[PDB]
Amino acid sequence: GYDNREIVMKYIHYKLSQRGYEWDAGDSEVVHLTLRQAGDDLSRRYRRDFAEMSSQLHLTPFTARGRFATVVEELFRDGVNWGRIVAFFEFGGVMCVESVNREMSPLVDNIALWMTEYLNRHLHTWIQDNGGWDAFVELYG
Ligand SMILES: CC1(C)CCC(CN2CCN(c3ccc(C(=O)NS(=O)(=O)c4ccc(NCC5CCOCC5)c([N+](=O)[O-])c4)c(Oc4cnc5[nH]ccc5c4)c3)CC2)=C(c2ccc(Cl)cc2)C1
Repeated sequence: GYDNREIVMKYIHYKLSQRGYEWDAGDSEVVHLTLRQAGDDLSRRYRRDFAEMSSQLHLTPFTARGRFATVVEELFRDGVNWGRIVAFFEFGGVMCVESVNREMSPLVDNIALWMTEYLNRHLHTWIQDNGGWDAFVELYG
């Protein structure tokens, strides 16, 4: 079936490579393509929000997890839908890009871990019960 670690790895590798960043640890195909196209589209529609988020993160090694948790909680405070999940992936991408910009590339591995466990444990039942990634693909692919 669907592999959350693979979904996270391919998405973060795509987003980083797209902007010229490296990630050695990253360096069913329809789900990966649909997700990255949806995330690209979201980032174009809400470019101002993304640019403001990138500017405000101010990451350090000891604060990165708290910044991640703080934004994810606000993102889903009104409930989960597919668009907020795409935003969750795009935010992870922004977290990874800013980690490298602050000379903290090792954080990319941690962020990828946090995203994977969020899918595995926090979002898993919602995704499964609302049709899984196959429904996401039929809706937006
Ligand atoms: C602290 C913060 C919380 C503050 C706020 C923000 C920014 N906010 C986050 C929430 N946000 C949302 C949330 C839900 C929806 C939505 O409509 N939901 S929906 O009805 O389920 C759905 C509807 C369409 C598609 N797809 C279209 C297809 C078109 C053809 O091409 C393929 C895709 C999908 N879908 O999943 O694909 C799902 C949405 O509107 C859209 C509009 N266009 C979209 N395109 C792709 C997804 C999508 C969603 C936008 C707006 C921006 C913060 C923030 C900052 C930086 C980063 Cl980095 C991240 C977050 C932080």
